[PDB]
Amino acid sequence: LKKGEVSLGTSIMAVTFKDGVILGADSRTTTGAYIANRVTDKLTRVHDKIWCCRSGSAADTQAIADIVQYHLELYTSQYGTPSTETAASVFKELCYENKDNLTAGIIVAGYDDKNKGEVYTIPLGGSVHKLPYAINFRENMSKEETVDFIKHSLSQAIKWDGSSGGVIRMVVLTAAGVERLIFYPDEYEQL
Amino acid sequence: LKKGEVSLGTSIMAVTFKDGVILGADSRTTTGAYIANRVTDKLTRVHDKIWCCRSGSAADTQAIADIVQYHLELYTSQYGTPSTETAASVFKELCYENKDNLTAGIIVAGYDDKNKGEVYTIPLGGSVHKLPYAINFRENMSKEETVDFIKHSLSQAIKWDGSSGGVIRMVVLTAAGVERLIFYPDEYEQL
Amino acid sequence: SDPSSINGGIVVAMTGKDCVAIACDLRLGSQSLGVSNKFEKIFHYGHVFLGITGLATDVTTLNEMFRYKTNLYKLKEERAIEPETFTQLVSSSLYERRFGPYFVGPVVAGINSKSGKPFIAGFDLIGCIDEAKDFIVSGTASDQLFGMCESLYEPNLEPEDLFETISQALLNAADRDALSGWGAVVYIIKKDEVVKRYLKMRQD
Amino acid sequence: TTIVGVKFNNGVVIAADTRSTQGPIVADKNCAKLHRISPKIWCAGAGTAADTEAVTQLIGSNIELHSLYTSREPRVVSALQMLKQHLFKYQGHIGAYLIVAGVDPTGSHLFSIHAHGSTDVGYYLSLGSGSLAAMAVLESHWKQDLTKEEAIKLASDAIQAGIWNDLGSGSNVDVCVMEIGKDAEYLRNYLTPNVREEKQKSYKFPRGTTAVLKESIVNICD
Amino acid sequence: TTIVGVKFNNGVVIAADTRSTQGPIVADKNCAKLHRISPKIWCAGAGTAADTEAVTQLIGSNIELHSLYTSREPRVVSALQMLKQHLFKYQGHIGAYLIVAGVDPTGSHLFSIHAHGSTDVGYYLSLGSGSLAAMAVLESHWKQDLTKEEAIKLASDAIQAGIWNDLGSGSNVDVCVMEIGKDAEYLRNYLTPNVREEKQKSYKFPRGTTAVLKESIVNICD
Amino acid sequence: TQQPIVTGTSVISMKYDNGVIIAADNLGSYGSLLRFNGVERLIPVGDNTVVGISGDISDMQHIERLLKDLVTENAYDNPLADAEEALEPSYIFEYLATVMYQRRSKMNPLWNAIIVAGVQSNGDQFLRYVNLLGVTYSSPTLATGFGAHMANPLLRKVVDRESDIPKTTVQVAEEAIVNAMRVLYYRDARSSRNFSLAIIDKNTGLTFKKNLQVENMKWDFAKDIKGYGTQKI
Amino acid sequence: TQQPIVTGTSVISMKYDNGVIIAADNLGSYGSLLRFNGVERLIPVGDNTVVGISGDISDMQHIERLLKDLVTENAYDNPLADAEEALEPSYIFEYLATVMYQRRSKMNPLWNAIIVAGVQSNGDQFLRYVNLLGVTYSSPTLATGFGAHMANPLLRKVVDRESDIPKTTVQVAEEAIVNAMRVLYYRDARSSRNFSLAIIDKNTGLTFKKNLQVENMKWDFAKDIKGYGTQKI
Amino acid sequence: TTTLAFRFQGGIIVAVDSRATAGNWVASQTVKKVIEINPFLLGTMAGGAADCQFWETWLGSQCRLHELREKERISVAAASKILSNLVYQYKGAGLSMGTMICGYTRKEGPTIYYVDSDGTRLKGDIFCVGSGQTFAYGVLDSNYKWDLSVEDALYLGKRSILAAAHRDAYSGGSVNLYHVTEDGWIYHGNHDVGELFWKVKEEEGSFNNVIG
Amino acid sequence: QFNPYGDNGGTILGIAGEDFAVLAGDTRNITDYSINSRYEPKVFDCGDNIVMSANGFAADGDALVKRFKNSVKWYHFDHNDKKLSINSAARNIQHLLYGKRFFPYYVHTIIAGLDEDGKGAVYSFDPVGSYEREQCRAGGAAASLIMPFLDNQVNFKNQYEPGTNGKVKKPLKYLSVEEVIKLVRDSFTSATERHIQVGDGLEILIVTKDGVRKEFYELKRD
Ligand SMILES: [Cl-]
Ligand SMILES: [Cl-]
Ligand SMILES: [Mg+2]
Ligand SMILES: [Mg+2]
Ligand SMILES: [Mg+2]
Ligand SMILES: [Mg+2]
Ligand SMILES: [Mg+2]
Repeated sequence: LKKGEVSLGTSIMAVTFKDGVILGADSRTTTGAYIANRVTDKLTRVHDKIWCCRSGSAADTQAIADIVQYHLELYTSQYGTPSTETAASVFKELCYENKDNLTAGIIVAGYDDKNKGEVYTIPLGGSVHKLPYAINFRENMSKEETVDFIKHSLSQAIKWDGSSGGVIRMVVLTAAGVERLIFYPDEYEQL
Repeated sequence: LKKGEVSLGTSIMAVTFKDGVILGADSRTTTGAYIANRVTDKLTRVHDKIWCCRSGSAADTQAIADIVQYHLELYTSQYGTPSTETAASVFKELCYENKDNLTAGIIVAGYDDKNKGEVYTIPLGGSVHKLPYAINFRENMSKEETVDFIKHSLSQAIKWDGSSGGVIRMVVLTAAGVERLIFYPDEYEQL
Repeated sequence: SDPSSINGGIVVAMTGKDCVAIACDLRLGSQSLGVSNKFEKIFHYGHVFLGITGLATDVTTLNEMFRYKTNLYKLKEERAIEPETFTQLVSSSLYERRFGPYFVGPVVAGINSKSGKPFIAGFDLIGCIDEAKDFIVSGTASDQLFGMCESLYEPNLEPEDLFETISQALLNAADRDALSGWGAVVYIIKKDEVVKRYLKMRQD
Repeated sequence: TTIVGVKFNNGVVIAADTRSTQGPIVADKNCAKLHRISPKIWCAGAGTAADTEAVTQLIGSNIELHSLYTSREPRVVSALQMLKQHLFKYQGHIGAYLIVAGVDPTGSHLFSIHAHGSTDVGYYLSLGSGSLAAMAVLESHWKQDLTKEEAIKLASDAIQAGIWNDLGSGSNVDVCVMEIGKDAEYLRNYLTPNVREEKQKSYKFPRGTTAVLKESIVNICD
Repeated sequence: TTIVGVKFNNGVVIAADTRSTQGPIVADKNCAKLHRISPKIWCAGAGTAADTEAVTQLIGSNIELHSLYTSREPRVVSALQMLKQHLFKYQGHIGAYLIVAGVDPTGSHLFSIHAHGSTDVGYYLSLGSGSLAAMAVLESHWKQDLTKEEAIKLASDAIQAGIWNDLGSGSNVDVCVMEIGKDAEYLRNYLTPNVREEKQKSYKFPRGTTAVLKESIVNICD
Repeated sequence: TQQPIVTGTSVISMKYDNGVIIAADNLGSYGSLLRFNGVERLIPVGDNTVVGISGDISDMQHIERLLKDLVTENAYDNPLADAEEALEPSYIFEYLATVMYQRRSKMNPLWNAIIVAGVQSNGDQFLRYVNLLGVTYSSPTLATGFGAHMANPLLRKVVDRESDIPKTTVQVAEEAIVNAMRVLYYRDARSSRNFSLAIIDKNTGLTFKKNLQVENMKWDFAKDIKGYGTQKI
Repeated sequence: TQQPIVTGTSVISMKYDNGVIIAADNLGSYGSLLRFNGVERLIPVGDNTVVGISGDISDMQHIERLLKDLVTENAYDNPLADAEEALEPSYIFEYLATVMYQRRSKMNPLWNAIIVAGVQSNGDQFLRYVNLLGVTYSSPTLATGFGAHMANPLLRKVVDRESDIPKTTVQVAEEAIVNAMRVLYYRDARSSRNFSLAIIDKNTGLTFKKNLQVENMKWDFAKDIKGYGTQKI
Repeated sequence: TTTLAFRFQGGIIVAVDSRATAGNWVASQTVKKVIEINPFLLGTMAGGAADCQFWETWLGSQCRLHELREKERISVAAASKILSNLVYQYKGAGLSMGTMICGYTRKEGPTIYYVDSDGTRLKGDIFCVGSGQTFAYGVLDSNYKWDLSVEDALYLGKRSILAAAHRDAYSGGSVNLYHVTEDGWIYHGNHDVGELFWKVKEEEGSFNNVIG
Repeated sequence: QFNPYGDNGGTILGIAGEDFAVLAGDTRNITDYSINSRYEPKVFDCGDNIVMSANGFAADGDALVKRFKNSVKWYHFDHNDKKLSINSAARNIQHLLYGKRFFPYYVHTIIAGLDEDGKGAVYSFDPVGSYEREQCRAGGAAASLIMPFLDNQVNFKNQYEPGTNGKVKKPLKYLSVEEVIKLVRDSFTSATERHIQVGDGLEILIVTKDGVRKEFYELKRD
């Protein structure tokens, strides 16, 4: 991580559930002890129903996410809608081949109609790991339970970590469509 | 922390409850990635009903604990049984004045008949902090609940931290007396 | 800037049958430059012999020291010091300077005047005693000496045979070391006579 | 170095190898790593050889004086405490890694001490460059309620693991058994599995081979 | 430097101070930190002065050519993207910290760009050595649904906070207002609260004071 | 030579017409971790002085004991310890400032930034700063750490110079302080929502307020913010 | 030039009379954190080879792809791809060992330690090691990382030399491997209880065992241990 | 290492030692430090063994190609310059070389060029290179004359190496002599320093400091 | 930082006779204090009656041997199956080694065979390609222990004729293959005693006009 460059902390998560998948994150962005942005959107769209959670270098994760979005737009034009696995592969390919110059930790989450909700995590090294969730979870939770799980989890991260704070943003990916959720400090702090 | 010296990890806790106080810890001790001792006793007696939890440098914490035990033995001979607050003060006095040469994180826990169960934490800097517990807890828990709270908490620390492992040792401090508890991997892992 | 390899030199000691031998080269240099071909590294205090390799100033200093200490030992004890006792004195004296050591590799050799047993010993710079039946090596060509001694040496050699073995161990070791050589001396020590021979070796 | 300690029924046993290195060079092929602190308290030492001997002799001296002062047989905890406090004072600069064991009026004890001043308690312990090879054996074969003969076997097997598999350890196996109500028995060279084979040739020189410049008689007498 | 950007009802406004430092020395007391990228897209820049001008002119050039090629008015997102990709490519070595704002057929926009290539979206932003002084003001007084006149006030107040309290910022306040359906109005020296007071004395020298060795006429003509 | 471990962030303060105000959050951070949430960093000395301390917490607890021991020592053989020969802010300050400079001159500093706020016996306001280097200064507004960058600019809008002090009321001053503390919560990564505030008035004396919270925050506008540039959804 | 991030620890293996055994735990560590618990570090290539990899996980996943792509490429224009001209362990090894040495010679290594275990077409056992430096060696027992220090000594008690291989059965070999894995769980801080094990036999072929656990552990003696020396309670 | 080469009435004398060291360890005592570039040209080895061997062998190949193309013996000037221009290309990369390129032609007469890995190319009458160069220079300077006989000149070169071999720890083994004439070079044998020292001591009366 | 080199230990030895030549080397491969293999050959038959060993960093040694073997193969193709003389192979290896002058093979290389007159030949190389023909040469970790012994026994250095006042040297002479193998075996058993990296086994490759023969001998495993 370069000196003085904008950091995205590391409080992000994606959880699969019955109807699909939910991405969640805080909104804090730092430069040392200074909060450069307190209403950041770390949940980024690479395709209609494939989103990602960004951590580490803000510059690096933005540049990558932008490139991935380019590749999936071009993929879709030629070969039709891509899989969440395909999206994770492109992310990895970038994060792995440029591991010396990057500081990007990415969680890829998406919704297919065949594969349903999928979650892939891509840590610093450039490795890929398919999981049920990423950061007493159970499989096939309801939307309302998964929201409370992400809410309670990030709430605690914010409580103990100074690199985390602000609002809790969440994106719900289902066959119904895409739903954005937000939760303010007065709500989650006193949980 | 000196290079190659024995590290005590950091998975220790003390929790106050209705009848008194309980100290808890793992049993792992490392030298790099090598586990030097897997059945360590990090719960040490400085007085009949004043115990401590040691973290950081094993050599440093042992030398301090030994000195504290000396001071409280001499205190008792002259001025009668000391308070848990007094014990924490002696620890602090050592950890604070020799902060440049030490790497010791200590949790002091004891049982008076007036003050009941008390917990004091002494981090690296040499500061003292009196707390209800130290490392979703409720005040005035039962013995059985507090045991399950420590058990579940350390169990997770062991699960995710490689500096932690082995057995979970616990010491119960009450008006009844002193009780030693132990919990093996087959029990706590599958919680 | 390695004190043990500025001046250079070697010492080797061997046991035989009712005899011991100790030998040293004669070089003293300042790194590449050869300065003296008469710098003997073996000293004796009564019937106990001491060879010292390493930094020359410490070699000279320690000799003067053990001369000092053995002379007083004799005045008080009213008898000369034995090899086993002297060995412990050397170890004591060296570890006294544990955190500011003399850069030396001493070797003790002699025969016990009471029991008649041959005795040799070696030390590191902080006084770890290496007692040995066979042989002891010290110096800049210690690796070389270890190779020569380990192959050439055999037990219970007679004085006249032991002489040839230790002389050949030293000479051929010294010739594969740039900082050792320029002359050699061998002490053959029997219970009540000691012969000292200067060897002829290549002077390069 | 490879040193171990094993507790058994009525006592404790410690063992060690006999190699002393100087980088990649073997300085001593049969060195004694087992030290006597008191008659029934023995210490196995690894690390800096001069430090393990110097520290074990100093504490042994002070233990002897203490034993005379108190009119009592020395305790292992006394040796343990005096050692760790000395080592701690020098902050690891005295590179002594020790396994202390013995019997006293309180019972049989086994401890380890690291150069920095930390002590550990156990039924089986191992220290040195071959401690991992040895501990692999101990973790595989150790059990509760060992007999004297079972413990000596386990100990010497653990040391062998180091001799063969660790380059810093070699030569022979030394053992010392400290049993309760008995004199401690020091078994020097209990095992000698590394005997040098016969040489193919005798390199004894013909007399006169060596060239000589001068001869003289040295006067050692007064 | 102190630069800000504030969104309002029908547009966006950016402001900046006018001091240019060279260590502790003020090189320029009235420098222009507001840059024109396109007619209705303006950029406030902090950091390395040569870099903020060079990067804003290059992207402005490429935006003009793009506007001619596409027969369309340029967009802020186009400037934003071209800038961040250029800055990212040079890994922060081009020390340009920018606040980009403007109006296009899509609406009114406000962004910030850091030297490393990260962009941020907001209703109010501040960058530079006086960004903390300015943000303190913005966080205290900003609200949703500002008017043009309220936004210019908030912006110039935020810059003033930097002028007074930050040593790296000073002199005057520049503003540019970009409103929808209107021409962008560049308010150079909108505020001049640091006018130098009259000197106590005139240091105009008597003619002939200066000693002279030679004189000659220089030929500038052909 | 040290390095701080558990630290406390900004301490902000200002003068008003009849006295001084001082505030500081209840947090003890560990690098990036918000570990201790029950830390009081404002310490009253008598009924006329409050010392606010930022920096290393263990060194802060050392200074607490010095001040506590100072009060005890002043009462020795002193019949006027609760009157004429009671401790003044200027005495307490000069003591600490002496200690801080001595410690830095021994290359073993107390890793702190201190603000002594109080009211003198003659009714004059006292507000002075001292840090680990032994550097001292006084001003109508004083702040440590971030407070110096974010709070001072806000407080100086109220009291930009000495002549503005008589014009500033306690209600206005307290409002500026409480606003500043909210801004620091927004923008300081090492801050907390909970804080303490103290007022030393020449008429009403020392008022000490604990368990305060930052409130009336603005977060609603966050929902409209999407992506980092081009993203519409 | 790299630095590894998410890593995998020891890989242990040994030869027996009819084949080879290889094992490795299912963990991906991150400095000190036991983050990924579903990591398979044993990768079968065909029905006669298993490559066990320790070190950087991302570089391991790269090597997985290479081997997978090697099998595909070998089947091209090859009617005997499932018979005579099928991939051998010695082919697969030499490929990787070539790659590993090329990468270190470009100062951009694959931060791994690899053990290729398999059985050749003529029934011979294959067991060879290669690491990030391109260093290769073969032995009756091979291990990486900690396994080299703790496992090899145990496995060499079973097969101390080449002549002991025909005397060693699969039941004995598997027991030594499973014992070694328990010892590593006791003493390696970067290890897990869960692991995978593979056997390549010249008669019964490739047997791949997943979701194994270390069991029959000794922990009871811990209760008798109190303090660090003098403490009796 | 000690290498010397000097011009005189009868051509050029080249004399070198034979020792190679890796730290204090004496790797070899039988090293050939004179490179026979061709029958008419010699080169000395000092600095890097491989650098001197490789590139002075390469030089011989370039000299052979010159005389094939030009039908004339290459000058010492031209031969030396081919080498110096080559090592100058590699300047900074870390080559280590200190050599004397020696030859005797019609147009030049006996000629010596000191060539060096940082690009230096010097023509001269007497050159000495190596760890023991200073010892050899002393004997050379005090005894050198242009009108030396071939017999006396050969001994002077031999005696100068011996002086270095004695004092310099990193010089010794044996002495190799060469005499370079217009018709080519003539080898004058290998002389063990051990035997040579005692011989010279007795016959010359020098080295009284040493007991023999 | 990534260190591309390592030390795999081991030691090698090449002696040349009248009508034969031997190249020996221990079979132990090590890293630090661990043993990797007790039998890992590093002396190879490269064809045309040439044997070769590249001791030091095994990865570089294996690559060099592999390249030379391939160099022999292409020499046959390009030059009508001509036999590669030992002197031609030596010069070829110089070019292989020096071709990596600025990123060397960390190996001490020795080759043995017969020259074009049928006499025994041994060539030794430094890591960057300087080479020299010799009667006797040890290489690797324990070269310092072995080599002065060879000087004494093969080349009869420092040995003078008895009775001659150290005036007449002991005369040089060729040794038999049987006497040479004794010196090799005794060289390696002595080195095994005093060097920790040397042991396990000894493999000797003998080269005569008839071909290449092998001989193996056990060594101590500690
Ligand atoms: Cl961002
Ligand atoms: Cl401990
Ligand atoms: Mg664990
Ligand atoms: Mg020499
Ligand atoms: Mg200013
Ligand atoms: Mg010399
Ligand atoms: Mg060996």
